[PDB]
Amino acid sequence: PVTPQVPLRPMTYKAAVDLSHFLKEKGGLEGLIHSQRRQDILDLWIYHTQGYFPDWQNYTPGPGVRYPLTFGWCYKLVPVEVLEWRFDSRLAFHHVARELHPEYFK
Amino acid sequence: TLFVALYDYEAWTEDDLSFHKGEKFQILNSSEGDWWEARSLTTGETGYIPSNYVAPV
Repeated sequence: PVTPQVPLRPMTYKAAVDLSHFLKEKGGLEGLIHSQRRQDILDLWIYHTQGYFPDWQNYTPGPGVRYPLTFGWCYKLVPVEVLEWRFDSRLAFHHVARELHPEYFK
Repeated sequence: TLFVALYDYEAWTEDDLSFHKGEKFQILNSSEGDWWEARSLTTGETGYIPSNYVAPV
């Protein structure tokens, strides 16, 4: 990653959706095993290249499937704990993480 | 008040403007912070660009 740093900007619903689809199309994230280290690396890359501050990619606690806190991010983490990144367009319409774990929005 | 690209920039999302070093821009908006709405004088296409990637002429 040797391209000069772009300015900061907020992750919006729209940016999160566009970003989800961009990564789905580029491919590589779907069916990738999740380490916290891998998550952090992805966040830093997106931060360096796109300027989104790396505080948007938080998921719901285990066990089972892990749901994104940022509405519009269409990736969740799927067991088999061993997690994989998995695209789900439903997350752009239903804010699952706010449903299952409302305690992160107060 | 016209600007020129100093680096290449490949955009990921359609709201952003991809450009090459040595491309020219009309700045349409500078009020919303450090990402500027600009128009490529080479393609005419509008979009957002990182302000630190351009410099006055």
